[PDB]
Amino acid sequence: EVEGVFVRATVERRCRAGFCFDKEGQGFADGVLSDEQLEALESDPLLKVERCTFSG
Amino acid sequence: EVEGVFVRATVERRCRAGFCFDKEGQGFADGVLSDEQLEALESDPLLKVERCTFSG
Amino acid sequence: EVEGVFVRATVERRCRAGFCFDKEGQGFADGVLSDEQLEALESDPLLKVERCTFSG
Amino acid sequence: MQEMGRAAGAHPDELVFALLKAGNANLCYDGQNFFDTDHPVYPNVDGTGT
Amino acid sequence: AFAPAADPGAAWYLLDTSRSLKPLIYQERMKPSFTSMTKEDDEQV
Repeated sequence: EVEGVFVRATVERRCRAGFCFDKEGQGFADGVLSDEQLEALESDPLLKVERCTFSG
Repeated sequence: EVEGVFVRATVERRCRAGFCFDKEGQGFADGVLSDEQLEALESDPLLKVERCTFSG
Repeated sequence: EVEGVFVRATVERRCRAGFCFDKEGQGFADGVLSDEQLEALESDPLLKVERCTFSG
Repeated sequence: MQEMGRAAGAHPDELVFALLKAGNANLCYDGQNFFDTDHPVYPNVDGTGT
Repeated sequence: AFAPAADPGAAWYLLDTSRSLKPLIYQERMKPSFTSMTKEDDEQV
Protein backbone atom coordinates (compact mmCIF):
# COMPACT_ATOMS: atom_id res chain seq x y z
CA GLU A 1 0.00 0.00 0.00
CA VAL A 2 1.06 3.60 -0.68
CA GLU A 3 0.46 6.15 2.07
CA GLY A 4 0.14 9.62 0.59
CA VAL A 5 -2.65 11.16 -1.49
CA PHE A 6 -4.11 14.67 -1.94
CA VAL A 7 -7.81 14.64 -2.92
CA ARG A 8 -9.19 17.99 -1.67
CA ALA A 9 -8.93 19.70 -5.08
CA THR A 10 -5.81 21.05 -3.39
CA VAL A 11 -3.14 23.07 -5.16
CA GLU A 12 0.44 21.89 -5.65
CA ARG A 13 3.36 23.33 -7.60
CA ARG A 14 3.73 21.38 -10.86
CA CYS A 15 6.10 22.83 -13.45
CA ARG A 16 5.14 22.24 -17.09
CA ALA A 17 7.44 24.41 -19.23
CA GLY A 18 9.35 27.33 -17.73
CA PHE A 19 6.72 27.90 -15.04
CA CYS A 20 5.17 26.14 -12.05
CA PHE A 21 1.37 26.13 -11.88
CA ASP A 22 -1.41 24.54 -9.85
CA LYS A 23 -1.91 20.85 -10.62
CA GLU A 24 -2.27 17.47 -8.87
CA GLY A 25 0.13 14.73 -9.95
CA GLN A 26 2.11 12.21 -7.90
CA GLY A 27 0.84 13.64 -4.62
CA PHE A 28 2.36 10.83 -2.55
CA ALA A 29 4.41 10.77 0.65
CA ASP A 30 6.63 7.91 -0.60
CA GLY A 31 9.22 8.11 -3.35
CA VAL A 32 11.30 5.61 -5.32
CA LEU A 33 11.80 7.50 -8.60
CA SER A 34 11.98 11.05 -9.96
CA ASP A 35 12.93 12.32 -6.49
CA GLU A 36 14.79 15.36 -7.84
CA GLN A 37 11.86 16.23 -10.11
CA LEU A 38 9.32 15.19 -7.47
CA GLU A 39 10.68 17.78 -5.03
CA ALA A 40 9.72 20.55 -7.46
CA LEU A 41 6.53 18.67 -8.37
CA GLU A 42 5.66 17.60 -4.80
CA SER A 43 5.80 20.99 -3.08
CA ASP A 44 3.48 20.52 -0.10
CA PRO A 45 -0.03 21.87 -0.69
CA LEU A 46 -1.20 25.47 -0.70
CA LEU A 47 -4.77 24.68 0.42
CA LYS A 48 -6.58 22.01 2.44
CA VAL A 49 -5.11 18.55 1.89
CA GLU A 50 -6.64 15.22 2.86
CA ARG A 51 -5.22 11.74 2.29
CA CYS A 52 -6.82 8.45 1.29
CA THR A 53 -5.93 4.80 0.66
CA PHE A 54 -5.50 4.24 -3.08
CA SER A 55 -3.80 0.90 -2.35
CA GLY A 56 -2.56 0.80 -5.94
CA GLU B 1 -36.89 18.86 7.32
CA VAL B 2 -33.29 17.65 6.95
CA GLU B 3 -31.71 19.00 10.13
CA GLY B 4 -28.23 18.18 8.84
CA VAL B 5 -26.73 16.79 5.65
CA PHE B 6 -23.24 16.26 7.11
CA VAL B 7 -21.91 16.18 3.54
CA ARG B 8 -19.68 19.15 2.68
CA ALA B 9 -16.00 18.14 2.44
CA THR B 10 -16.66 14.80 4.20
CA VAL B 11 -17.19 11.32 2.78
CA GLU B 12 -18.96 8.57 4.75
CA ARG B 13 -19.11 4.78 4.69
CA ARG B 14 -21.38 3.31 2.00
CA CYS B 15 -21.54 -0.50 1.95
CA ARG B 16 -22.92 -1.63 -1.42
CA ALA B 17 -22.47 -4.82 -3.46
CA GLY B 18 -20.17 -6.25 -0.79
CA PHE B 19 -17.61 -3.44 -1.17
CA CYS B 20 -17.86 -0.41 1.12
CA PHE B 21 -16.66 2.53 -0.95
CA ASP B 22 -16.67 6.17 0.22
CA LYS B 23 -18.53 8.67 -1.97
CA GLU B 24 -21.83 10.35 -2.97
CA GLY B 25 -22.08 12.38 0.26
CA GLN B 26 -25.02 10.44 1.70
CA GLY B 27 -24.57 11.90 5.18
CA PHE B 28 -27.66 12.57 7.27
CA ALA B 29 -28.63 13.04 10.92
CA ASP B 30 -32.26 12.39 11.87
CA GLY B 31 -34.60 9.78 13.31
CA VAL B 32 -36.89 9.45 10.29
CA LEU B 33 -36.20 5.97 8.90
CA SER B 34 -33.45 3.35 8.56
CA ASP B 35 -32.06 4.52 11.89
CA GLU B 36 -30.17 1.26 12.43
CA GLN B 37 -28.51 1.59 9.01
CA LEU B 38 -27.56 5.17 9.91
CA GLU B 39 -24.56 3.75 11.78
CA ALA B 40 -23.39 1.90 8.66
CA LEU B 41 -23.98 4.97 6.49
CA GLU B 42 -22.06 7.22 8.92
CA SER B 43 -19.43 4.57 9.74
CA ASP B 44 -16.60 6.45 8.01
CA PRO B 45 -16.87 10.25 7.77
CA LEU B 46 -13.12 10.10 7.27
CA LEU B 47 -12.87 13.67 5.98
CA LYS B 48 -13.80 16.97 7.59
CA VAL B 49 -17.54 17.64 7.75
CA GLU B 50 -19.46 20.87 7.22
CA ARG B 51 -23.20 20.66 7.79
CA CYS B 52 -25.79 22.48 5.67
CA THR B 53 -29.54 21.87 5.79
CA PHE B 54 -31.45 21.10 2.60
CA SER B 55 -34.76 22.04 4.30
CA GLY B 56 -36.36 18.86 2.95
CA GLU C 1 -3.02 42.14 -8.22
CA VAL C 2 -6.02 40.67 -6.39
CA GLU C 3 -5.93 41.10 -2.61
CA GLY C 4 -7.99 37.96 -2.00
CA VAL C 5 -10.61 35.64 -3.51
CA PHE C 6 -11.79 33.61 -0.50
CA VAL C 7 -13.44 31.18 -2.90
CA ARG C 8 -12.99 27.63 -1.58
CA ALA C 9 -15.66 26.92 -4.22
CA THR C 10 -18.13 28.93 -2.13
CA VAL C 11 -19.38 32.52 -2.29
CA GLU C 12 -20.57 34.34 0.82
CA ARG C 13 -24.10 35.28 -0.34
CA ARG C 14 -24.87 35.68 -4.06
CA CYS C 15 -28.48 36.88 -3.95
CA ARG C 16 -30.30 37.25 -7.27
CA ALA C 17 -33.93 37.36 -8.43
CA GLY C 18 -35.10 37.75 -4.83
CA PHE C 19 -33.45 34.51 -3.64
CA CYS C 20 -30.12 34.27 -1.81
CA PHE C 21 -27.89 31.33 -2.77
CA ASP C 22 -24.35 30.11 -1.99
CA LYS C 23 -22.18 29.19 -4.98
CA GLU C 24 -19.91 30.50 -7.78
CA GLY C 25 -17.20 31.66 -5.33
CA GLN C 26 -17.46 35.42 -5.96
CA GLY C 27 -15.59 36.55 -2.84
CA PHE C 28 -13.45 39.68 -3.13
CA ALA C 29 -11.62 41.92 -0.64
CA ASP C 30 -11.05 45.38 -2.13
CA GLY C 31 -12.71 48.77 -2.37
CA VAL C 32 -12.44 49.07 -6.14
CA LEU C 33 -16.20 49.47 -6.59
CA SER C 34 -19.61 48.49 -5.23
CA ASP C 35 -18.38 48.46 -1.63
CA GLU C 36 -21.94 49.01 -0.38
CA GLN C 37 -23.09 46.06 -2.51
CA LEU C 38 -19.84 44.26 -1.65
CA GLU C 39 -21.07 44.21 1.95
CA ALA C 40 -24.22 42.37 0.84
CA LEU C 41 -22.44 39.99 -1.55
CA GLU C 42 -19.73 39.27 1.04
CA SER C 43 -20.07 39.01 4.83
CA ASP C 44 -21.37 35.43 4.91
CA PRO C 45 -18.74 32.70 4.31
CA LEU C 46 -20.82 29.84 5.70
CA LEU C 47 -18.25 27.21 4.71
CA LYS C 48 -14.48 27.30 5.10
CA VAL C 49 -12.55 30.10 3.38
CA GLU C 50 -9.51 29.56 1.16
CA ARG C 51 -7.72 32.64 -0.16
CA CYS C 52 -5.77 32.16 -3.42
CA THR C 53 -5.00 35.49 -5.08
CA PHE C 54 -5.33 35.50 -8.87
CA SER C 55 -2.86 38.41 -9.25
CA GLY C 56 -5.36 40.19 -11.49
CA MET D 1 59.17 10.85 20.71
CA GLN D 2 59.22 14.44 19.44
CA GLU D 3 59.40 13.11 15.88
CA MET D 4 56.43 10.85 16.63
CA GLY D 5 54.46 13.78 18.02
CA ARG D 6 55.25 16.00 15.04
CA ALA D 7 54.23 13.25 12.60
CA ALA D 8 50.99 12.69 14.51
CA GLY D 9 50.25 16.42 14.44
CA ALA D 10 50.95 16.59 10.71
CA HIS D 11 48.83 13.48 10.00
CA PRO D 12 45.55 15.38 9.35
CA ASP D 13 47.31 17.48 6.71
CA GLU D 14 48.28 14.58 4.46
CA LEU D 15 45.03 12.78 5.31
CA VAL D 16 42.90 15.66 4.03
CA PHE D 17 45.17 16.40 1.07
CA ALA D 18 45.24 12.78 -0.11
CA LEU D 19 41.46 12.70 0.27
CA LEU D 20 41.17 15.80 -1.93
CA LYS D 21 43.57 14.26 -4.45
CA ALA D 22 41.11 11.34 -4.50
CA GLY D 23 38.24 13.74 -5.23
CA ASN D 24 37.59 12.34 -8.69
CA ALA D 25 38.02 8.75 -7.51
CA ASN D 26 35.85 9.05 -4.39
CA LEU D 27 32.23 10.22 -4.13
CA CYS D 28 29.94 12.49 -2.15
CA TYR D 29 26.60 11.98 -0.37
CA ASP D 30 24.86 12.28 -3.73
CA GLY D 31 26.72 9.13 -4.83
CA GLN D 32 28.51 10.32 -7.95
CA ASN D 33 32.17 11.30 -7.87
CA PHE D 34 33.03 14.35 -5.79
CA PHE D 35 34.28 15.98 -9.02
CA ASP D 36 31.98 15.04 -11.90
CA THR D 37 30.28 16.95 -14.71
CA ASP D 38 26.81 15.39 -14.21
CA HIS D 39 25.90 15.92 -10.55
CA PRO D 40 22.20 14.94 -10.18
CA VAL D 41 21.76 17.11 -7.09
CA TYR D 42 18.91 19.17 -8.56
CA PRO D 43 16.72 18.94 -11.68
CA ASN D 44 18.94 21.57 -13.35
CA VAL D 45 21.87 19.17 -13.60
CA ASP D 46 25.22 20.90 -13.17
CA GLY D 47 28.85 19.84 -13.50
CA THR D 48 31.44 20.76 -10.87
CA GLY D 49 34.45 20.16 -13.08
CA THR D 50 35.53 20.04 -16.72
CA ALA E 1 19.65 52.48 -21.34
CA PHE E 2 22.01 43.98 -16.48
CA ALA E 3 21.27 47.13 -14.45
CA PRO E 4 23.79 48.21 -11.79
CA ALA E 5 23.20 51.04 -9.32
CA ALA E 6 25.41 53.69 -7.73
CA ASP E 7 24.45 54.64 -4.17
CA PRO E 8 25.94 57.03 -1.60
CA GLY E 9 26.47 55.97 1.99
CA ALA E 10 27.70 59.13 3.69
CA ALA E 11 24.23 60.63 4.07
CA TRP E 12 22.35 58.96 6.92
CA TYR E 13 19.57 58.07 4.47
CA LEU E 14 20.43 54.94 2.49
CA LEU E 15 18.68 53.81 -0.67
CA ASP E 16 16.12 51.01 -0.45
CA THR E 17 15.17 51.63 3.18
CA SER E 18 13.77 48.68 5.13
CA ARG E 19 10.97 48.56 7.72
CA SER E 20 11.25 45.81 10.33
CA LEU E 21 7.59 45.92 11.39
CA LYS E 22 7.82 43.14 13.99
CA PRO E 23 10.74 41.04 15.23
CA LEU E 24 10.99 37.56 13.77
CA ILE E 25 8.64 35.17 15.58
CA TYR E 26 8.59 31.38 15.29
CA GLN E 27 5.02 30.10 15.22
CA GLU E 28 4.13 26.45 15.77
CA ARG E 29 1.21 24.03 16.10
CA MET E 30 2.16 21.86 19.07
CA LYS E 31 -1.18 22.91 20.60
CA PRO E 32 -3.98 20.33 20.30
CA SER E 33 -5.58 22.27 17.45
CA PHE E 34 -5.75 22.69 13.67
CA THR E 35 -7.44 20.46 11.08
CA SER E 36 -4.81 19.60 8.46
CA MET E 37 -2.96 17.65 11.19
CA THR E 38 -5.86 16.02 13.09
CA LYS E 39 -8.61 15.60 10.49
CA GLU E 40 -5.97 15.17 7.77
CA ASP E 41 -2.68 13.31 8.11
CA ASP E 42 -0.38 14.77 10.75
CA GLU E 43 1.44 17.88 9.59
CA GLN E 44 2.77 19.44 12.83
CA VAL E 45 3.23 22.63 10.87
